[PDB]
Amino acid sequence: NLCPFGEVFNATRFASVYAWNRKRISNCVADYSVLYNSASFSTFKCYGVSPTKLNDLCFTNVYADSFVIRGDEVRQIAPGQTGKIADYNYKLPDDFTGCVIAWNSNNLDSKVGGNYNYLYRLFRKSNLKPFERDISTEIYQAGSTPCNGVEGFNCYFPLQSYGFQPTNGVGYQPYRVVVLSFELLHAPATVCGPKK
Amino acid sequence: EIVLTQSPGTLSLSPGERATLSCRASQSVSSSYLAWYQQKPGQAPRLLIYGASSRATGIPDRFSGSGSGTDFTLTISRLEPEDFAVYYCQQYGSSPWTFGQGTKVEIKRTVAAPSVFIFPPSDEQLKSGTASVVCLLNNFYPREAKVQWKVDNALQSGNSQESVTEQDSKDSTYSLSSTLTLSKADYEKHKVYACEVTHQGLSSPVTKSFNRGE
Amino acid sequence: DIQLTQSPSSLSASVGDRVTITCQASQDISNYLNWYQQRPGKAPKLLIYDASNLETGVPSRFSGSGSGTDFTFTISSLQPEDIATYYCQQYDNPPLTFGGGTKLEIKRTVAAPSVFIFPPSDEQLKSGTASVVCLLNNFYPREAKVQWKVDNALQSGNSQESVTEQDSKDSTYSLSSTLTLSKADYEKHKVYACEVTHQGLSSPVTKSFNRG
Amino acid sequence: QVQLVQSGPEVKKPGTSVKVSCKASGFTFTSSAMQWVRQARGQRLEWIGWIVVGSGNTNYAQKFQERVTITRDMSTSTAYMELSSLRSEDTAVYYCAAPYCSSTNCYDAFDIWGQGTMVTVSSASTKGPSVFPLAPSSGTAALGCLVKDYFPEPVTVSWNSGALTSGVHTFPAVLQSSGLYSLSSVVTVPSSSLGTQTYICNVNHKPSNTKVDKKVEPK
Amino acid sequence: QVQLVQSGAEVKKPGASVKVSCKASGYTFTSYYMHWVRQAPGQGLEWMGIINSSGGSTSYAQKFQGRVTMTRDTSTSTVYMELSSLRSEDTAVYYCARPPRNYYDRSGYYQRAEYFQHWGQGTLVTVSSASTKGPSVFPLAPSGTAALGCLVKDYFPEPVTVSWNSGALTSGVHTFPAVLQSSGLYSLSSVVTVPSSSLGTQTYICNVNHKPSNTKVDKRVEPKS
Ligand SMILES: *[C@@H]1O[C@H](CO)[C@@H](O)[C@H](O)[C@H]1NC(C)=O
Repeated sequence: NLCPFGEVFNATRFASVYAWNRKRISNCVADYSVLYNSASFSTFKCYGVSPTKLNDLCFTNVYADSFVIRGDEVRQIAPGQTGKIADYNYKLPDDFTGCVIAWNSNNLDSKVGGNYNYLYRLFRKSNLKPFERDISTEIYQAGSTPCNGVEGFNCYFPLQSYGFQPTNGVGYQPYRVVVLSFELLHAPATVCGPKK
Repeated sequence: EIVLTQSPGTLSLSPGERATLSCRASQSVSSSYLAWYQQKPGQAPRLLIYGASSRATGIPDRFSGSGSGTDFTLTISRLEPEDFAVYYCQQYGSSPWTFGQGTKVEIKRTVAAPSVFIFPPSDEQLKSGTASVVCLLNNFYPREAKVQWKVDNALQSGNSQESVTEQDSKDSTYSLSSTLTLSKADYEKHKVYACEVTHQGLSSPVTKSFNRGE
Repeated sequence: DIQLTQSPSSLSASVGDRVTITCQASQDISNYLNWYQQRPGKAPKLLIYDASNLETGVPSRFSGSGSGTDFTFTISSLQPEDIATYYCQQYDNPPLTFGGGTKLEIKRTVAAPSVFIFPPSDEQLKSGTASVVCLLNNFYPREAKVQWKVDNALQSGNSQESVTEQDSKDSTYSLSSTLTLSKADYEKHKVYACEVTHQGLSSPVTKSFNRG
Repeated sequence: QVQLVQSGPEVKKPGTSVKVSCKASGFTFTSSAMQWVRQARGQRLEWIGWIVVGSGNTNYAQKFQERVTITRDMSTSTAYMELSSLRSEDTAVYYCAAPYCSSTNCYDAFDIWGQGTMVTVSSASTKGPSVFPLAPSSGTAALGCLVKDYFPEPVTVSWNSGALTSGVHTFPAVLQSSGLYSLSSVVTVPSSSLGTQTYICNVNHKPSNTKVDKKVEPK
Repeated sequence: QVQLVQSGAEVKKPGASVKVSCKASGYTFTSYYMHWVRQAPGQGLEWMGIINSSGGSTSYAQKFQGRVTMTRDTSTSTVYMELSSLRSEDTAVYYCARPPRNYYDRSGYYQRAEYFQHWGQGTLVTVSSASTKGPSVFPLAPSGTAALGCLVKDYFPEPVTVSWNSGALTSGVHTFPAVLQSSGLYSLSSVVTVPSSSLGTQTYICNVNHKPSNTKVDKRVEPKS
């Protein structure tokens, strides 16, 4: 009963960031060595835990959230950050305990004519709470006049596509991101490293 | 398109009266997407009313808006001489965001006689081989004036150009400048240059003249 | 401690040009060097962290580079609102230290000042002091000469000047000169004038009033 | 200070393109939108089209649809309007406008307007103005300046660098048969100030980059 | 939505002590370190020290060791910096600054991230024997474009704040830096240019706030008659 991390990391397609995917991992033995012993990752930052200790630790549940963003947006997947992604698409808590892992996926998610399957939320009335997911497509009301589901002056569609192309600067290229959350509740631990 | 028709084309009223401007649409337009702008001469449009009844920030209470459907009304209650302008209605709820043709609000005034001045060409312009003689009619109402150039008591035609300013924002008068252009040779052949002004505020036409070289 | 030497201390350049300022550390500080922009009277705002990473929300015209001892900070297209003082800061080793700063100014076209003069208020006259105020509005360059004249007598020693920082929009300055007298001395004279000499004026401009 | 500031006047040969800029200050540019309007001389306002700042989506009137491109550059908070295939009917003043926007809300109308940009399309070249004094004669007198033989519009005329504004009349320019423009700016002053007060007219023609300060003396 | 709001400007006698507060809102207070940075007027930035908002551990710069105490109260989400034995060199604007969290990289190494993404508005602390004095506000009456203003005179210490029409008027407003008069009292002027036509229609009032003396003055300025 090993935890299925390869399903998350090696999935053929990833979610739009506004509709980020979440895999809930319970009741299993987790071998994180396949992660921290790999050299394919361009971002690997853990908060509240060192990755080299993960095989010796136990948690109530583990969460793996996955999505695609721009490379120059990966810095927003961190506690306390702001920006379009952190404010409107995927927000981490200040007291986050977990890892943020990102790799360049230009070879997979870019198209010469643009990949318009990947979207992000551009307009929102307020910032997202931590771990909140909003997939609504209501017309954004920029003013005080109700929009009645119609685009116009101060009435804007809230989603926008990345349109990923094989650009020359890596900061514009698409990056796949997995965020691992390690949950500790007042309950028996169900996800444990092989050493425990 | 949505055609916005304003009424009337021009509007002459004395200060203190109430001006009523109408904007009519070829089809219905939402009230919260119709606006009134005031444009003064040499100036950008300025938002007067929005949402057909809301006053923009800093807009005086004498400006009011109302209406619905295919008819909207802008009212200036305590009309003031500084309110001479062109007033435009714009709909911005359906593309294209059409404008009305505008309504010209002008101020009525007591008849005023122009002050007439004559300026001979300068020596600096003389050295260039062209002479310009300028006749100035200052602060007169109504606009209709007549300026005739006479050179050695000979009426000129086809060599002068007039220019009229807009109605003043304070005294609601007009000003006119007439330039007579001649060559150096033609200018130096003659002696007395005069401009004769005929206007309602003058009992008889007033001639202002100078003698070249004096 | 690690000392951060910034260069140049100050500089000026026109809108659109490229600006490159430098920061040198006494020892090796890897890439743990940050760049802040401090607009006049406000708190420093982070623009670049770890010597090359653009802080979220910062326009792309800013960039930085370095690792070790020498670091550079660059503005590509100079913009009116870039008027500020720029500081580098290391955190490779405690205590954290900042650079001396680099004040960036914007060159623009010469603009003449608008000169206004203000007699003392009657309310202040009750207190037994008179302040005459001369205001120069929206001029460039910064240098200007304000001369107080009382009944045509040139005054020195009894006035003070105050200049605004460069405006973030039009890149101009403003200046105020205050001439302070006792009420007794103020009533003794009639003509109070301030005379302004500036690059944007062909001849000096005088604004005056009579005490009556 | 909430403002929209446009670029200076432009002269373009027929068939070329013009790009007018509009820089925003004092409000949340990222939440706003910008509409572009054109006004012909002594004519009505003509809507050109608008852009949403955050997305860059544009909407143009059918007449300008094939010829105008509206963009924005958020690193400088500046929107742009480019008009191509310039014909003489494009000679006009071009305005940008935007609603004021905070971090949360936007104004429900176009309440911020730019000063406008005068664009002249013609085959004629750019000619600087010649300035001549209209000297006062020898209880109120009148003096002025004549700004002659320049192209194209506009020119700006002030008196004493803006200190003198009462009694001034800067007449609208007239087009001479030579194809150049002529204008007169006069002002009336009391008859006791000719021998004491000095009067200087300050004329600027941006298209030719010519600034002139001419003193007017009584002969 | 992170907010750091610091206590008001104060004057303190030499040899005394000052306690500056910094109230944090919009985030989980105990998740971040808080640093203190000071700026002497017209000088550069100086780091004072760091406090762990969770457990209250501190580390101070050498030149302030033995003289500065950093505390935190998690109940009110507030951080305090206390500086004792104040000298003239301690006259400065004091800032609380917040960097992001530290993290571990793939190799298990602890990585620090001490770049300050958030700042308080700062607190001016003036070290002087002079007593606090509230200002007097006098009108600078007006005359195209006209100009009017308010003269804020004979106050101590800095600063004062001047708004116009309760914040409604911002365009064309210039509030000049104060000047230290020969009497040891500060003085500044706030001016604004307006259209001339507006002189007879719009009312102009300047709002002056000298917090260190609890002085609030609203002064209407009208053309002289
Ligand atoms: C994903 O696939 C690669 C190549 O087959 C493999 O090396 C890697 O271990 C896989 N990742 C996981 C988490 O199983």
